[PDB]
Amino acid sequence: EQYYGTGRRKEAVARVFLRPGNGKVTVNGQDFNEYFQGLVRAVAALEPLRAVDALGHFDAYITVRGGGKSGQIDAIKLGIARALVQYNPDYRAKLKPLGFLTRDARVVERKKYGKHKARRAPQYSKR
Amino acid sequence: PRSLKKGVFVDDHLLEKVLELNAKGEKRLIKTWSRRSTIVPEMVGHTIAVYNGKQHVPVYITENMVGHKLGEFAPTRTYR
Amino acid sequence: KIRIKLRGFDHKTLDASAQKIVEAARRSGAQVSGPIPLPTRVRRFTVIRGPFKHKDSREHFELRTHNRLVDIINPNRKTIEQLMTLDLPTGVEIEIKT
Amino acid sequence: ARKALIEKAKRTPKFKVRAYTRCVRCGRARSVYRFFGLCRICLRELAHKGQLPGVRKASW
Amino acid sequence: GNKIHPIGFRLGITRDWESRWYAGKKQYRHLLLEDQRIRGLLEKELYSAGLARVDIERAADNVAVTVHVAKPGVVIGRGGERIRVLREELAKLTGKNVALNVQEVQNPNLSAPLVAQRVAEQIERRFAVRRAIKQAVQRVMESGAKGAKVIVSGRIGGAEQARTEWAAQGRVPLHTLRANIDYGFALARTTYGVLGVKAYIFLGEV
Amino acid sequence: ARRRRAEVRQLQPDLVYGDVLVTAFINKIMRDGKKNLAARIFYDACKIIQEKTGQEPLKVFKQAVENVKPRMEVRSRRVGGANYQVPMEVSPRRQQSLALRWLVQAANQRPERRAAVRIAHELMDAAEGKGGAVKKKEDVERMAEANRAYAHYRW
Amino acid sequence: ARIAGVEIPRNKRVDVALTYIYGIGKARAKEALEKTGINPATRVKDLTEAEVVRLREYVENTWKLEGELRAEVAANIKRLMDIGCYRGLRHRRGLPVRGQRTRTNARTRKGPRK
Amino acid sequence: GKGDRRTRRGKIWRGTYGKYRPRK
RNA sequence: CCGUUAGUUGCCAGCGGUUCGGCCGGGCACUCUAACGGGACUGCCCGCGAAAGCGGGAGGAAGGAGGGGACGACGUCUGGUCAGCAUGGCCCUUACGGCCUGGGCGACACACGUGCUACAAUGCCCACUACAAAGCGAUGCCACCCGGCAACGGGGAGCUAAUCGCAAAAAGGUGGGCCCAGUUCGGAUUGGGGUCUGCAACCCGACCCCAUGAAGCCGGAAUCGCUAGUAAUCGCGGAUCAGCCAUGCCGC
Repeated sequence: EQYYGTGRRKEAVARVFLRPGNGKVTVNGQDFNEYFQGLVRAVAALEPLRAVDALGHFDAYITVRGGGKSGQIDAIKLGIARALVQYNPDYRAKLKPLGFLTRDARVVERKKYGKHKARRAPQYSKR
Repeated sequence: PRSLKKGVFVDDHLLEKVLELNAKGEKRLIKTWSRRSTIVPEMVGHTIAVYNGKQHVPVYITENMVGHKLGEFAPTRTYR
Repeated sequence: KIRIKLRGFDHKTLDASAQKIVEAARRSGAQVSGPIPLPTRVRRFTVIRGPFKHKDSREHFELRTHNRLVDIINPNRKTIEQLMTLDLPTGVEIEIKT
Repeated sequence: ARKALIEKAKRTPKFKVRAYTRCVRCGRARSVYRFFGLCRICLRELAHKGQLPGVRKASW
Repeated sequence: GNKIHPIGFRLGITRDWESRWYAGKKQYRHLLLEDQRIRGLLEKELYSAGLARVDIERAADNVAVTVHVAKPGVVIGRGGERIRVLREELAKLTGKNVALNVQEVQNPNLSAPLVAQRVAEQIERRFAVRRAIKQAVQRVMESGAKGAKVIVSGRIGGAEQARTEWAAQGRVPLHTLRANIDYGFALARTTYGVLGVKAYIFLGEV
Repeated sequence: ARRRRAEVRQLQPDLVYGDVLVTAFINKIMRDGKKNLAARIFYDACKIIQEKTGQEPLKVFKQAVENVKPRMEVRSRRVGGANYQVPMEVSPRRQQSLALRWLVQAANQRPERRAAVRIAHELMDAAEGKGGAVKKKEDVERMAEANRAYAHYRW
Repeated sequence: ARIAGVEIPRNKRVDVALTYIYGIGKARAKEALEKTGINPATRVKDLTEAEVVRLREYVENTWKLEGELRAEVAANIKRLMDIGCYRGLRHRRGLPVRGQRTRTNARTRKGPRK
Repeated sequence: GKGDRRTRRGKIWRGTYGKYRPRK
């Protein structure tokens, strides 16, 4: 009667919560492609639905925000998937492949002894 | 002319002297120091020593050019 | 109802403090209100390691504030002495309000 | 040892315009913030020792 | 010509904040300020009994002050005279007196700093400095230790031309951030100028 | 690679065609990251496809591809007191990647005033057999090989 | 519309018009487009005199710019250049009045490389 | 650009609001 | 990557009030968060192998030393280190030392260094639209309304600082202006208004607005940065700080 799935990564938090319903999605407010403005980004928070089909039988409510659009969108995606985990806790040959596994670990790391872009040491000149 | 600013502000540092002394007339150059001023009114037509950094050149001010940030009325470098 | 703040340096000072106060005032107040932490605040600083010209020898460290907001309900008299004179740490201070 | 200029404290801003910053330890009025009031060095070095309260080395 | 500070190596590991206290914004600074006036006029007057370290603690308005040496005699003074002009004089630098906290240690062989001040002053007196580190080390680790790694730098007790010298017994992985060790350096009086010394005794760790 | 291939990282298909070719290509259109406007022009261009040309985007993308993707070309060898220009079978992997880029670029060359316009223009012309990109291709091609005698040298 | 310096505005709104005149354009087109009262959307190709005269007129006494811009610019720059001022000092040669530093980098006024 | 100073890019960079961005 | 402790931040995964902003109550598990220990020891299945260990596969939060930090061993260079502090010696002193009034280290025919912004329409212009982040704020950040072409000027509320002052994150989204010129680009320098730390701001400041708007339509021989969340690009804060030429450094 309820399946929660959390997806977050790179400082963007998309907490996805699904429960028996249809095909609506409250992005901590509005709906899917409403919030993902002309964002081809939309489709990102529904792949975990494509997983074992049907994008019209479940009520979608999400607490998502932070970093920004994309990051949060995807986070939303992996989350939905986890909701799938809850629902059918025997979905390997579907939830792993086009599946998921952990956040991501790849955020604009750090600048140290200069060079900003952590690699971008000031270029040379003409000697 | 020259007001514009009023009273002829001079950052006190140069205003105090400008005033009252403006009584017995002049005597010229009163080797100014805090040119941070925005010269003004009565300051029209007089002489003061503008610290060009290491010298006290004598400057004489005139009508339409009086009221403006003191500094830029006494140079401070030397190229070509 | 009493509010409190033990802002500390050491990550054992806030421990001895909140510990003695929430567990000992557990025979007095409303048994206390759990030493709610607070996102320990951080202040970083970097500086040249190779004295004089060397836009590269530096490195850094930091100073910060760890925060413990204990708190006890039911101003039940007795509490005032299961912490107010039965304390034990050293690297923080007794901030009490209501 | 720049003794003659250890006047930094008689303040006499005499026009705020003069009283100036400084490092309590190794003097150096160059880079002398506040909370520390030290030369990046007198500073960072004595800190190094550590008899400079809590503050601890960075990592991440 | 680098290698990080044998204490920074220690921080949250082996050895920490001698002056133990907190504060925060707009005050910690001066707080410590008076602290150095302290340790300074401190070690200054009493380098006498060859002190060794000063831990000025603050859990409240007082200023702990447990300094350490291994010379108790002249330390407290025949009876307790010493600790008197001392703890009293104290107020002089910012009032809020403190109980003059005298801490004496067990064996100057584990005390690298001290031994350094030692063979150092020796070199003052003027003599075989290489010998000096050789044996100084020798015993310093010897009378129990896990290694005595010592070094001396600048003006090799002679030669118009300055130089370096060193020697060690056992182990002293200054590296292994966690090595729990004791590090010290001594000033260098000799009319050569400043010719510093350093020695590090490895304090186990396993 | 100091000894190991250092693999060809794989891309997740299109977010409008579930296709690898799409994705790679849009990255090529792209810049400053702007996955957005990237995919954008990708699309509007696709609009040129369906509209300006009944025929489908799938078939046009593919045909343009078959056209611009290279085949045999040259690099030289400094093996015997000299470097001779020798040709070789322009590996698939690359063939793709760069006939790809290539296209995108020559497309950049194109006239119009709108990016989707360019993409269109060329992609179509290519699919067909008419244009800067693929033509430049033929060039690298037959051009390369002139150094035929050299070829047998092996790359 | 023929105004002052015959700054006729093509397929552009009013604002985009003035900006084409002496000391006009950005910031200038806004004030002009406001007074003359016209949709900045207009491409500019039919400005009926009936409406052009209104903005064209008032755009004389208090506006110049045009065969007058030099006035406040030529007369105002003549004073400081006649007195021991400073505003004109930077221009007393060929460097940058606004700033700047001199010695190195300042061909903008000095002229070409030498 | 960021030096256009006046309009968009201009204040964007200046860090200034004013005649091109109310204080909110 | 997982359970352990706990919940004024965060949940509702289950409501009830809903003022429906999580406003009120309530639930501590989930997201949050400091803290704890467990988690590939080439350990197991398949290759290879005398061995180390590399190679295939599943398991999953992930190995193949998880991506990122700190750690730079022996010497080289007599490298750098006069004015960082320390220092041996040397010289010094009515002064090579002290304070003050101004200049000046920001003088330019020129060369080279590191960055800024730029030639634009896969852009500029305008209006409306959609979300961090690690930091910062007391005599300080500064609430909304009044003066506001503008810089700013006032009243003035808050915190007392995961709840209060900084903050408007921008590129992204939708329509609207422009249709490819030296242009709405570009914004020099000289066109104007003001904001402000400071007395004073000539020289020797930051800023808003008025007029002016130059060179440039990706730059020779040549020379640079960068293995993936990285390259590129877009932003927020930070110490020095009554103003600051910070387009520089740092962190995100």
